[PDB]
Amino acid sequence: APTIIDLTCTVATCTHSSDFGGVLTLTYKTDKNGDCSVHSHSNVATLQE
Amino acid sequence: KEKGTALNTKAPFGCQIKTNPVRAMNCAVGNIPVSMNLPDSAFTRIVE
Repeated sequence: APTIIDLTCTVATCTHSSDFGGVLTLTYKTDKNGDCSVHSHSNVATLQE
Repeated sequence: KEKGTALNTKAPFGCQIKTNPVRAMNCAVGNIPVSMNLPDSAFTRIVE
């Protein structure tokens, strides 16, 4: 699996609606391209994928 | 002979008088309120 260091999160827009209504952007630094498993550790927000 | 003046050359706000039917065209004053109603096909989803 690729390594990810220096990870920062920014939020572009938010709207507490029933559908998926917020956009999150991750800035990072990696050595090679691949796949990661995103997750949220609290039930306040639910990811889409 | 002695009618004196007119309105075409005296109207305020620079708006042209015409005739048949009488009207004052392009006559700048005031504000126009607009009330709209839009369908959901006009917007775009956030995702794209």
